[PDB]
Amino acid sequence: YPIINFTTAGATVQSYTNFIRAVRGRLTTGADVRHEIPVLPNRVGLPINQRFILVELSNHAELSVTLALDVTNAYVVGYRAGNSAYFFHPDNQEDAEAITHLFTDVQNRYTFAFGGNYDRLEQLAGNLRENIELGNGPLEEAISALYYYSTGGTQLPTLARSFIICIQMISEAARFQYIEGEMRTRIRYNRRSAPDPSVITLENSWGRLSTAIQESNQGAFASPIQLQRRNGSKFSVYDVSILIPIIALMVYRCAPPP
Repeated sequence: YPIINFTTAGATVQSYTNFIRAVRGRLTTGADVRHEIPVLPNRVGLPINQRFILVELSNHAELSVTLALDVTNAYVVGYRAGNSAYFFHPDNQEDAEAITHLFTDVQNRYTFAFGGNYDRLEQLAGNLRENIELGNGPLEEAISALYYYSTGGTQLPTLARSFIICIQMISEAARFQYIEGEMRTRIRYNRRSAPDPSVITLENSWGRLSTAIQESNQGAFASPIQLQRRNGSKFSVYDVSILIPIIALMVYRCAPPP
């Protein structure tokens, strides 16, 4: 499986930008593009030898962890840290079988009893996304927390908070140029802030947007989708045009019309 590398150690807007770019390149094949927006590979009929990509994360503290993402949705399904690998609770027989193809030589394999969805993680973390800071520092720390989990160094709430940091700074950033942009800003000015309403709203609407777009009539949505700006004010989306600068990847929802 392909491996993309990134380190928080001396991270710059450029290093992070090159990183996210390489991830998108490994997530999509460039076969499916609609209205100038790349669509992730359809899960139906996808060979297992092309199912995942690995994201190796390192930090100034010289520690490393490797995240395993599913190319069909960019979701983080588990990670490896030294002699141990942990997987979120599979959601169906297919996914449970699939993950057995990852980190095949790790001494110890574990499968969490909870899922990797935000609702669950926030609950375990004891904080919502709107109250969990993002930036190079939080990522630096997250990497450390994931690494010391198997040795009893990381408490569950802190591990959950860590996943939430990694998922938004890697997967969400890959999905949205907008979100990638906010992270770049954080890195440039070395600031540590929780995600604003525009970020949360986008994170929550990825699937809907992907469908609205793909099911659109020449790019015109049947029904508008409500998003939020940074000051939390409402603003409707009726067309894919205004999303081109915003969404970088879509989950496959349907076949494109002729």
